[PDB]
Amino acid sequence: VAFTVDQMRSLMDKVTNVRNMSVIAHVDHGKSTLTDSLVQRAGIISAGITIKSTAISLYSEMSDEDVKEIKQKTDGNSFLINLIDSPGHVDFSSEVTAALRVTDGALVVVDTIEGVCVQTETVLRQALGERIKPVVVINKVDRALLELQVSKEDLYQTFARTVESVNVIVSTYADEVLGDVQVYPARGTVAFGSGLHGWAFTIRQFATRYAKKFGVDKAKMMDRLWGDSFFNPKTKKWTNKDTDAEGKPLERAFNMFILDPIFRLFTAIMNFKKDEIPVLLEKLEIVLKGDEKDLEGKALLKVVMRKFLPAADALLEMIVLHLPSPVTAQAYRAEQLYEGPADDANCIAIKNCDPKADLMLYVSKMVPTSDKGRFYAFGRVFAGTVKSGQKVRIQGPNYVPGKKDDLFIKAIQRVVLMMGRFVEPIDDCPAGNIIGLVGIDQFLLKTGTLTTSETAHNMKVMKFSVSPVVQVAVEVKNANDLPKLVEGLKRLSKSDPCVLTYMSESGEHIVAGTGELHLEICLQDLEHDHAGVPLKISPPVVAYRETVESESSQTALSKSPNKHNRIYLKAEPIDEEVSLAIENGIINPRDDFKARARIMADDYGWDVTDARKIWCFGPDGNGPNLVIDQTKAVQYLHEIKDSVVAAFQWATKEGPIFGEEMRSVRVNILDVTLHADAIHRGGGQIIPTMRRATYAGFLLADPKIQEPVFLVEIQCPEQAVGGIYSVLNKKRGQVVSEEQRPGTPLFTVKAYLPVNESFGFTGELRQATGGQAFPQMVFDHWSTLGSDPLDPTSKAGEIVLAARKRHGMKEEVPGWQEYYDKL
Amino acid sequence: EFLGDGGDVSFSTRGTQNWTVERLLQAHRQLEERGYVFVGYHGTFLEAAQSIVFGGVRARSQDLDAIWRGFYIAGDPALAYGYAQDQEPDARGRIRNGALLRVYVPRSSLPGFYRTSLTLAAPEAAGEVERLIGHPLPLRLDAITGPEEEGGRLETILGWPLAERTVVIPSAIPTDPRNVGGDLDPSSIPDKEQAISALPDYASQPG
Ligand SMILES: NC(=O)c1csc([C@@H]2O[C@H](COP(=O)(O)CP(=O)(O)OC[C@H]3O[C@@H](n4cnc5c(N)ncnc54)[C@H](O)[C@@H]3O)[C@@H](O)[C@H]2O)n1
Repeated sequence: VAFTVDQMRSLMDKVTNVRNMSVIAHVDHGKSTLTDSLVQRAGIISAGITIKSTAISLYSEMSDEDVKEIKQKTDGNSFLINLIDSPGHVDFSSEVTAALRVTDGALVVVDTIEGVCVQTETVLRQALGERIKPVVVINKVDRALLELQVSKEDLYQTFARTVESVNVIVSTYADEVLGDVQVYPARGTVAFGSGLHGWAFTIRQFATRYAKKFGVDKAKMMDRLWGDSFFNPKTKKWTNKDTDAEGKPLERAFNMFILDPIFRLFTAIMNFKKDEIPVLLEKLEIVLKGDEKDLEGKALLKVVMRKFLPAADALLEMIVLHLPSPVTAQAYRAEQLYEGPADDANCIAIKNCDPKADLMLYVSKMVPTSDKGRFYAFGRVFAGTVKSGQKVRIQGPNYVPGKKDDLFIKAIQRVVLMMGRFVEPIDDCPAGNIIGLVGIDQFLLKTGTLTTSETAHNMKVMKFSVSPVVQVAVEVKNANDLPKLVEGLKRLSKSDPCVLTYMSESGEHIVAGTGELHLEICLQDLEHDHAGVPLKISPPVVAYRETVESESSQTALSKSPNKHNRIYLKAEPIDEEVSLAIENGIINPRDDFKARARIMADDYGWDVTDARKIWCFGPDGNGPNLVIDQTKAVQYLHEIKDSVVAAFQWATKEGPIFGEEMRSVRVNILDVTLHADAIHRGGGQIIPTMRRATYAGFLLADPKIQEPVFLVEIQCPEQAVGGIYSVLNKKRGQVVSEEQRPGTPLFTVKAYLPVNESFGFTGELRQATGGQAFPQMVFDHWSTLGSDPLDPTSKAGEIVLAARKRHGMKEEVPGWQEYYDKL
Repeated sequence: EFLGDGGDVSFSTRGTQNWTVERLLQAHRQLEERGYVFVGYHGTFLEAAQSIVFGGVRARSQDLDAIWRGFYIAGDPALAYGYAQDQEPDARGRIRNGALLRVYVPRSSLPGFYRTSLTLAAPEAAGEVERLIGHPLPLRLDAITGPEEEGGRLETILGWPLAERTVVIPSAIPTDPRNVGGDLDPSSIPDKEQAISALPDYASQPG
């Protein structure tokens, strides 16, 4: 249905009537098909900026009698349902957690034949760890009838085992402080159906119909429609034993009043028994309409089943009647989602889903918009209310109430409703609703917390990293399409904050990602959409770093082609502390050289003298590499500065070891000799000098390379935890810590995994832990290999030689002599 | 066409495309077979190389009062090499490598190639060069070869009229994309290119 901004806002005020949920289902189990049905049923539409669909708004109204069946405070017969989108596979770990983190309820889809699959089982563990209440739906029932041609009782027994399986998981992993969260078909928390044909039902639905034909309050009617309840057709009495006095068998109420009607329609229609079909239909009061009356076979069955038991309604019913509103769930989920004090003013404001308290909005992710390469922050208001214009404290990952690091006191340009693909501006938005923000893309990479309380901690952060540690080179298979790749790449980088496209000096097109999978997906999206041209992609490669271990053996000198200009310098190490401080915005290129000097001097033991002479950082003018101007009385020096800095950007972007970036490299210009006339000290003359002097300096400062390393967190049942360690000892992994969830047998292993050792890691972890393990890895740190990158046979030199040959460079690493003055 | 055969030749920062030593040997043999002779190397930026090889050396609006105006080359690739690079950075700041070009002329112009010990800038030079070529500068259908500067390497100046009668082809000598500004490493010159690189013997006495 369509709605005005007022209706949505008004509807959004009655949080008690909102449902923040996700759909936990394997892709091959109609996750897509069932979700669609709700959209085609209760999808909300508004009465030119498009976005990547991250959530869907669903409206549902119920009878005043129904609103009473809700064992949680409500108000009104209207209900707003936020269907928060989920990943397709599980490998997307980080973003699975993301969707879950903002949901309170979860519609879990299971298969009739296959039951609960390993994957769905895992996600559920995760959902339970977030204290998400589940509601089940056994899908693909049709497959059981048409294919297996199973009996009413065999099918019933199956649902029974299936439901039994789920609850083994639910009870084993649901938090004790939640109470019995198991699903019970008799209680209307388990629907059965077919996404394909578009039908589904709940015991409570058949209980509402047979409601009076027996003179029963549906409470006891639906209680009978499941389990061991029997209605003797002869005696017309209800019994609790599967046999009558003579020992004859009695059909179960479920098989009798639910499965039988359905099974008849299938038998009648699929056997084209035209005499029966009409009679059978009128009995269940199913009226065909015109063109429908002539249908037969599946075509027909499909229409009848949809009109009989509309799938979407069965689900909407369980969603509204059993899933927790933003009010019920936050009370027991708040503490879990606040790395601050339990009693804290904000944590309490979260428990009470209080719209008057300081803002506590969660940004689960940044989503691509059509409005430039801008990204809108997607999230949930856990406390207070967000308003367009309102100025907010944007607390990123590193933030801590103590320091001011990673803070961005900015103003929210616009607040919008994430109506699937389109957005709809709204003044404010009270706690409890999923909303989108406009104008934060440049302060929040992907995740973050927005607040108003100056003493507000961040909410359970979702570790991620924008550090390109895996990259590939993309080439077009048909030279003509080249311009189509040049646009798709621009496009690609425009759709993901953590994907990177850039060009090497060799002129190659580079696509670098956060990890193997993340890169892999980007390459598909490129060749299939952003470009759609047959591309030649090189094998995945790890991003390294070139760095120095000591001060240059001796001064490095280089002179321009003129032979009229000279640069004398020395390279030396930057302490990981400083490199980190640079990488973390503490030491900043945009700072007042003086204020920044004070910081480097005081907190990092730098001569304030040197620090005030920082000429530039690099690469990209902000990297953890510096050039310090230590010259003394060099006339015209400032007239070559822009060139020096330029040379430095290139020397640091692709260093002399094997073209990899430099890191933690300090360059001190000891001296310079320039031609009196500027005509002879231009860019073409100084740039190569400096770049070469630097290479010389660097190569003389005892060279070494750093390999990127992950911090992988793994969830796994104490049983399969063995397979983790099994795989880590074959990947040079280093276990950081292993913990267990108090109640459950769910361990949580954390380790360091060399990125160049993580290829096909998940694949191997899969087999190793029976698929029960839930991997999750982020870039953690750079590790300086000990080996000599110059020695071919050494471990590093082995990396280097391969790389060099791969790049078609001269196998051997240039001596410093090659970049020094040829004297 | 004087490029020998085998697919289009282009100039890259990664190297000259479709230009192997074997091809160069062929192109060179065929150039001699049509009476042309190698006179030197010319180093420059890619766009320039492209132009020279597929359009021809063209003086293009010169300072007509410039008496040493002409196309400069060098018998020693090492000296030519020093100019095989951008002379000014692109807007972002990159100075990429250039390319070495081999310059040939119709053998019929050899009669106009003269040499001198004098260094071309020096006051005497002008008058002594004009003495050798038999007419006031600028050089026309003639060329002068002499030290780039006292004790430097020798450079050769083909007058413009003569320059436009050259035929230029790529060298198998590669520029280095990872040491732009460095000096030509002698071991990078293919032995087979050296074989076909002798210079003609230039007159020292006017005709
Ligand atoms: N480049 C060399 O190989 C070489 C050898 S010695 C030498 C030095 O060059 C100095 C003079 O330099 P300059 O810049 O004034 C020479 P000039 O100013 O004429 O340079 C012109 C540039 O235009 C380039 N170009 C692009 N297209 C064409 C074309 N179609 N035809 C001809 N040239 C083209 C030339 O290669 C050269 O790079 C001399 O004093 C000498 O010491 N250069």
